[PDB]
Amino acid sequence: TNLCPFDEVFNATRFASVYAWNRKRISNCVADYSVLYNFAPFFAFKCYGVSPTKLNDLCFTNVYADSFVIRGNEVSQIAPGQTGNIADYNYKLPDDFTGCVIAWNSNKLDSKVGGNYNYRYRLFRKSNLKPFERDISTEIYQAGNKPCNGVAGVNCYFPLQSYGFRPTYGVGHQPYRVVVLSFELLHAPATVCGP
Amino acid sequence: STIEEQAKTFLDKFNHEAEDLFYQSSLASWNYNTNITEENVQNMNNAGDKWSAFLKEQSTLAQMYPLQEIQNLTVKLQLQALQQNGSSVLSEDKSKRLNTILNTMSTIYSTGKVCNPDNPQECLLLEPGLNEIMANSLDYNERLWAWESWRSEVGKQLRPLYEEYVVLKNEMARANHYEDYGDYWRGDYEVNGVDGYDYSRGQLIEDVEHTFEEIKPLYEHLHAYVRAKLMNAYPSYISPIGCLPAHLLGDMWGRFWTNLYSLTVPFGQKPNIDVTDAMVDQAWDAQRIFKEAEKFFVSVGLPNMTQGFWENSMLTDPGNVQKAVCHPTAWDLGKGDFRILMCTKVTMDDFLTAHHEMGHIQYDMAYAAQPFLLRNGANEGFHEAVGEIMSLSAATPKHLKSIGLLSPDFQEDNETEINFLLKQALTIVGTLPFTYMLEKWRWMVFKGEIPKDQWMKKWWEMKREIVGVVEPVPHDETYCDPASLFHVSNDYSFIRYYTRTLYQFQFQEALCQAAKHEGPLHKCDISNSTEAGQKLFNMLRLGKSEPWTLALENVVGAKNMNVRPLLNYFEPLFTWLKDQNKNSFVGWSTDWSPYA
Ligand SMILES: *[C@@H]1O[C@H](CO[C@@H]2O[C@@H](C)[C@@H](O)[C@@H](O)[C@@H]2O)[C@@H](O[C@@H]2O[C@H](CO)[C@@H](O)[C@H](O)[C@H]2NC(C)=O)[C@H](O)[C@H]1NC(C)=O
Ligand SMILES: *[C@@H]1O[C@H](CO)[C@@H](O[C@@H]2O[C@H](CO)[C@@H](O)[C@H](O)[C@H]2NC(C)=O)[C@H](O)[C@H]1NC(C)=O
Ligand SMILES: *[C@@H]1O[C@H](CO)[C@@H](O)[C@H](O)[C@H]1NC(C)=O
Ligand SMILES: *[C@@H]1O[C@H](CO)[C@@H](O)[C@H](O)[C@H]1NC(C)=O
Ligand SMILES: *[C@@H]1O[C@H](CO)[C@@H](O)[C@H](O)[C@H]1NC(C)=O
Ligand SMILES: *[C@@H]1O[C@H](CO)[C@@H](O)[C@H](O)[C@H]1NC(C)=O
Ligand SMILES: *[C@@H]1O[C@H](CO)[C@@H](O)[C@H](O)[C@H]1NC(C)=O
Ligand SMILES: [Zn+2]
Repeated sequence: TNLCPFDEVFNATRFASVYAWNRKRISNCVADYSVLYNFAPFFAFKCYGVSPTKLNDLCFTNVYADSFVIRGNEVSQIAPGQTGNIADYNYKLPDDFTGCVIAWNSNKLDSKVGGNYNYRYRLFRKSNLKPFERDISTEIYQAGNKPCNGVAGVNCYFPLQSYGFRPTYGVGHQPYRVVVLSFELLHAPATVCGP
Repeated sequence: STIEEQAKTFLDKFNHEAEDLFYQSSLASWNYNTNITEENVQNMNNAGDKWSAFLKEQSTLAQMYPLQEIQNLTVKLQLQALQQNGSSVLSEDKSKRLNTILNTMSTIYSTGKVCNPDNPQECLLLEPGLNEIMANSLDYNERLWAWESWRSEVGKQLRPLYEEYVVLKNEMARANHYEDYGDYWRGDYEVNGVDGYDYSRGQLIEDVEHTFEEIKPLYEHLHAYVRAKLMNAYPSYISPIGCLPAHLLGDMWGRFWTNLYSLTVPFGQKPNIDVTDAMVDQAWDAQRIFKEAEKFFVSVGLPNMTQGFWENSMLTDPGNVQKAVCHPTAWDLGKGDFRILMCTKVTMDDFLTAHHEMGHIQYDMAYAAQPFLLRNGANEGFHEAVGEIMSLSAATPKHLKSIGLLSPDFQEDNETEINFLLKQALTIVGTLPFTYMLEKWRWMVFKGEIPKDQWMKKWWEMKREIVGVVEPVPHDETYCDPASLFHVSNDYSFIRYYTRTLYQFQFQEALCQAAKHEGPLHKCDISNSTEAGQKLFNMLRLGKSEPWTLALENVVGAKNMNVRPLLNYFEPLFTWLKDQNKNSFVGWSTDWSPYA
């Protein structure tokens, strides 16, 4: 029997930055959520709408798995109705969201001595971000009244900035890997549900 | 767009590249301070150079936002710190000359040696050497020899440098829109803006003078008692109505009077409290000392220590394998990294130093959420005050009996109390007039009220009038005695000690009132009192985001520096001293001199 591919999402070797997060569509399979309870240390396992125990006997149409990596003190920012840099310029959740959020520490895999500068996030954006939207543009942000002409300088900034993760940081500044599961039941026949 | 939004964005990009650069400099400095190797020195130098270049480059970019356009009281504070120019307002030649003068004075002070007469093969440095003669000798001529020698060789080689130093440092201050260098130093206590909490740069002098007018009786009685007891060790050199010679105070300058305890003990038969033997007999280590300090801090509601504290901190001497700098220090590397550097030994002194350092660490942890430029104490005085108030509470006999270091059948009498109070007074009360004199003299020198040909004269007219000390031999305008001190040859401010000493007793009185303590103030322990920890935390977590007057008001209820809590601490000693000085003369005359 074809089990759903939850292993290649949770156990992937490399994750993605917040401004370019990874989305995977899951359909035409049977879902076993008990294997999700592996990786015993979970910093956060929260569920809105469905309940974790009753999730097995519920049939849906599609499941979306979204993966990225953030720092420690921003996990509480991955809930409905939150404000901040991550929830306004990087990743936004709807106020009617149904589904689950999982976040766990990855200090032993995403931290290097001297700095891990391969993880980036967005700091400046002209407007807020609509739910489930991606922005991968790298245009110069103008913060004045004079044109930038595509060159960084006075009142002109580069939107994306790195983290630097090092193994001696605190808990709030350590890397955390985050996976968000969203369940959609559309007017198509239900296909995805458990044993 | 408006200037305010532009400034906010600029500060957002600053607060993100400054943290990384500062963390890389701090880690390099820590690595140099644990090991010792040329490679570590090179890395430290490179990191410091990068940090300095970044800060200098970012200071120029902040001069585009006028300060009067912004009304936020939090963006303005960060921009005011960045917009400071410093020595960049001078010409390049003058900047090089000033740096050369500072380096030359530091080198002259650091490597000054005095050779004994008619014997080139025996020369003594300041530390060790003359500092031991001036702290452990009961002779008269030997102390005078070192006292005159240090100010004859080292002192007279620094005056021409000091004159041009003053001349150059006044130009920078006048170019930075100040009156003089003393105003530049006093600008750290200035509060402009918020109503009901404003503080001017001229109010500090008036406050200091008004406070010092209330310490005079207790200091006079202590001076009389010390003078009476010093006549029995030097029978034919002390006048009963005169001033104390400057070479008989247990220190090279007279900053502290601790080393006179063995000569001035009230009751010499009864020993003090020393828990070193109990510490050794119960197999105590540094780990247990720090665990006890952590437990004491947790007992009042403050949090634990981070897991990185127990892994990245060095609490013992490495040994012969490594080579470290054994000076206690609390490090806040940033990004949640807190560490203590200390070569701990099993002794009461280290037992109190651990409390001091972990108080510093807690105060650092309090404001970790504030912006980078506002992560510091309210002014230059609140940090050591919080450090010391922890050490006062941990030395009480009640606290020692609570943790088992002292026998539970130990009864405290009223004589060891006087011994302890006198030991405290010989260090706390004996240094205030010295500090007030030194800052008053430096302020008057910088202002211009003391002509260059009347420096030393004034330095020896105020000492007889405020401190009550007289020079043993005459001096002329070829000496610079004030330059013989570390904080004068090296550019540093020195009123911070006065402010901290006055703040700490206010804090202790407030916390003891919060803890419902009944009795003398010096028998106070704030352990097992949650209400006394929340009040402290309400001030600890502000940082520089609010004026120091409001931060003080959050703890004491008042918005000004006060002296009465200090006087309530020493009341039994004051009564005992008044009873003891019933057959002596209190006060001194400014006419008697040993060389008359
Ligand atoms: C601080 O309190 C602890 C805990 O004592 C309890 O809590 C207090 C608030 C108070 O209500 C006490 O009556 C409680 O017993 C003290 O530690 C205990 O001290 C007693 C003294 O007889 C001793 O019998 C216990 O074994 C101790 N418990 C331990 C060490 O876990 C502590 O002494 C107090 N600190 C002081 C008084 O300075
Ligand atoms: C720091 O110094 C710079 C120049 O060295 C000051 O900037 C100048 O200020 C004057 C004041 O009238 C202006 O006329 C100039 O246009 C400014 N720019 C230059 C390039 O000279 C700056 O004001 C100083 N900082 C402070 C706080 O005064
Ligand atoms: C993830 O992959 C590693 C490497 O093969 C494996 O040891 C581990 O068991 C995997 N995780 C789970 C939950 O199976
Ligand atoms: C720092 O000290 C450790 C401890 O012995 C040593 O192994 C290391 O080589 C030292 N660093 C340098 C640069 O020598
Ligand atoms: C000052 O600006 C900060 C920016 O975050 C804001 O939070 C604060 O409320 C402002 N102060 C006032 C008095 O509006
Ligand atoms: C502090 O740590 C000790 C031991 O690790 C623990 O028993 C205690 O509950 C901790 N206190 C807090 C407030 O977490
Ligand atoms: C201490 O108590 C004794 C007991 O009567 C008393 O005689 C003495 O005056 C008190 N004070 C001092 C300083 O000894
Ligand atoms: Zn300290």
